[PDB]
Amino acid sequence: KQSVVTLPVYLNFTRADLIFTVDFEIATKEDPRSFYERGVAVLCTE
Repeated sequence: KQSVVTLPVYLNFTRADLIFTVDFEIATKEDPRSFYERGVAVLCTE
């Protein structure tokens, strides 16, 4: 019920279908700005 990086989850590689969102913990020296710029996401099928 109750930094941090949020990543979309897509069903296939084309990223045309969004299922749900996942919040991940970022490492010490990494950058959420870079993570958002690089288009990091989660795919269900590949």
